[PDB]
Amino acid sequence: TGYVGLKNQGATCYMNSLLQTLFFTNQLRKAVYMMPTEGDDSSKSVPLALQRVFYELQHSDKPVGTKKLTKSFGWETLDSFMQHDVQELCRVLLDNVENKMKGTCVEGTIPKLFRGKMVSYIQCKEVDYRSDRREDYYDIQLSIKGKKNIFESFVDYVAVEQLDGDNKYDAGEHGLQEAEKGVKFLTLPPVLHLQLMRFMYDPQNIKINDRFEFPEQLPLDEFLQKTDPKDPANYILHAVLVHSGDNHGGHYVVYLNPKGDGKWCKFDDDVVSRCTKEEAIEHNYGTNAYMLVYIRESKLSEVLQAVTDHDIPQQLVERLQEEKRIEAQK
Ligand SMILES: O=C([C@@H]1CCCC[C@H]1c1ccccc1)N1CCC(O)(Cn2cnc3ccccc3c2=O)CC1
Repeated sequence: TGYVGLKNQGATCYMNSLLQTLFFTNQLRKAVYMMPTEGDDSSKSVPLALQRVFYELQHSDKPVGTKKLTKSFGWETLDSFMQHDVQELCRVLLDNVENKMKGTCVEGTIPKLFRGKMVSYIQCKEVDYRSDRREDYYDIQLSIKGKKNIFESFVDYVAVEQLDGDNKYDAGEHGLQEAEKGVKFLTLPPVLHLQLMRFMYDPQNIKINDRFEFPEQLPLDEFLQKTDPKDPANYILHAVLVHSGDNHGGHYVVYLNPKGDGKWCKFDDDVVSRCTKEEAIEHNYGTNAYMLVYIRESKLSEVLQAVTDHDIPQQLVERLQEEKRIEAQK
């Protein structure tokens, strides 16, 4: 494959999986390399740690470690990974980066890549009164219980909810009305991070293992309030984050097609291997997926830009090799 894996150094669960995904987000990798981090602390800085891991993954011929990372962002209790979830670990990661790339030539790259626009609204039935509001999203959680494929989920996500009596809406000025409450998409970011909800709550959490399908190609113009010609919302599956187990244990993996070309690889901790399209997609409908990444067709070449070794500044490169030199002593 040419690509190197991450070391299994404890119960990082999904962290490794996620990291590989961010690594193969090339415009994110480049931008991360451009962060001003010569003044930062070797073990306490998050942004420096993510540089180290990315550099290491690009150059090392030996599985890469991640202890300085987990130390940087301070998840170190016996279950701080078991009890958090991926959107969380992501946010911790991308907000430290968002904010470091600020008054920099690469400022705004995170929003550029991940931010989308929602409009959420309530609307009174009998009496006339409307409440519309814009929200920014960096990821989307989709339900699965009673859903066969992603299309159903999207149709369910934008579905209107009813606010019938006993649960009517406080129009305040206009009293208690029955109301239709819904959400609509204005825009979808270059990179779609969709999470599946396979962990529920307290009927009596439980990992749902119910069959749930998803395509290599995902068309989303129906869900946009306004399509445009000349940039449709057509999306190319890039990565499939997988887990096999229950609410007590399991094993986490990610299937990736890094160059978006449809040549897939499985990343099992320290063991990358080629694999079929079938093993990455269809074989994880339910050993099932819990998060998917899509990139917009029109954006692929700009998101998966080639990354030379010259793209790392030398001040960085010097620094890291130094840290390797010291940390080579018995
Ligand atoms: O590793 C685990 C847990 C760790 C403890 C044991 C179960 C394990 C798990 C859970 C669901 C699927 C696969 C593995 N993960 C990673 C993936 C996810 O984070 C996906 N997600 C993400 N967001 C949600 C938001 C609302 C409702 C449900 C979910 C949900 O299931 C859940 C937790």
